Amino acid sequence: EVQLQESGGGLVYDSLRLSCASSRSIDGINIMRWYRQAPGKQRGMVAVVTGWGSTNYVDSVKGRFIISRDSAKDTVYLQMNNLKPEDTAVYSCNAIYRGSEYWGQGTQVTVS
Amino acid sequence: VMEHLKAIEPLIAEIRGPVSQEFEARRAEHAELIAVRANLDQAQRQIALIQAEEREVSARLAAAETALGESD
Amino acid sequence: IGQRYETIHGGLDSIGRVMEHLKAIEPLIAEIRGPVSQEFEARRAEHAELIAVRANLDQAQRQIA
Amino acid sequence: STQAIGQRYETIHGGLDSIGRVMEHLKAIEPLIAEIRGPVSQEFEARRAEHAELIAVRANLDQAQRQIA
Amino acid sequence: IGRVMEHLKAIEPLIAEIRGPVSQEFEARRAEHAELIAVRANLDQAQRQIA
Repeated sequence: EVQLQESGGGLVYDSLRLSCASSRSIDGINIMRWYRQAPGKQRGMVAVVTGWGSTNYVDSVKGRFIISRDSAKDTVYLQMNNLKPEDTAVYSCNAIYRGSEYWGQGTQVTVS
Repeated sequence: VMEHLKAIEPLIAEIRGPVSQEFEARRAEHAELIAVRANLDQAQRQIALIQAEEREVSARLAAAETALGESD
Repeated sequence: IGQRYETIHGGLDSIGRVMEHLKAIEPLIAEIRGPVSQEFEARRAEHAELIAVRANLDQAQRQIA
Repeated sequence: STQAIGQRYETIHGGLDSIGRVMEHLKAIEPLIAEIRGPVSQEFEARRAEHAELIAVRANLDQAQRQIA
Repeated sequence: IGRVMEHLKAIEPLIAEIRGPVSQEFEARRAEHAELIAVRANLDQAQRQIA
């Protein structure tokens, strides 16, 4: 019954962050993930961290996404620039427990 | 007759989903629940054995304060 | 389940509206053989009778000759 | 939840299948009824012309009987 | 095309009488969905009990 909250989307051509907050069940989590869904397509991984917090991503953001973890805030961050016209999409998060998965809200992204 | 049906019927698809997904998401709890039904039964095992155990404790409890007066 | 009651409306759209359609194409049919009711029939005399005038034209010709 | 599992599969295909068929009785209704306008209100245009072209023949029906006169 | 009228008016009434019973079938487990969670309290009762 875990709930997670993103933020950081906005209109932008540079610097625009992503904040994926946390109000319940902090850091006592297994692996958690981010999704984005490019237009007319399904969803998929982009970048994840773990309890081990190993930083891995999806090839489209090599050196162009960096992922991190707090214990206290439980709110991964990133970088989103060096931009590509395909960057126009909706970004999100994910988390999972005990055999159940939980999405986030999911928010839009501007490349311009 | 088709333009609305080429709109309404495709829309019908994904208005099943999230609530139906929530149903399979809610019954993911049931995935535990139809599985974790027996946890009481295994719990019901120890509630008597320890009760059987503390009886020996209770039986041994008498062994405790009674030897007080007899030795005295 | 709030889900399907809405999905029923999606079906509820198809229930009457479709049948509300073709029965109204039934008068639209009436204007599909209706101009035909002025076409197939009123072509006929033209498809029938003005050949007689050519013969009447032909009637002139042997009168001419 | 096989009943809950199998229902979405059936309806989605139930949804996805019957929808396709009904377009082709539409997508065939505009072309096969298009020609009732095209070659058949041509039968208008030809006949709207056919009156006038045999009118020159309706003209032809009485030059003769006075040119012979 | 007239057939689809009566062909469907047998088809929509079916799922309409097929959707609802799913909901009550859902409504059934929905009742048991909560209860075993409340039964976990009995389990948690023993959990709290044993110590």
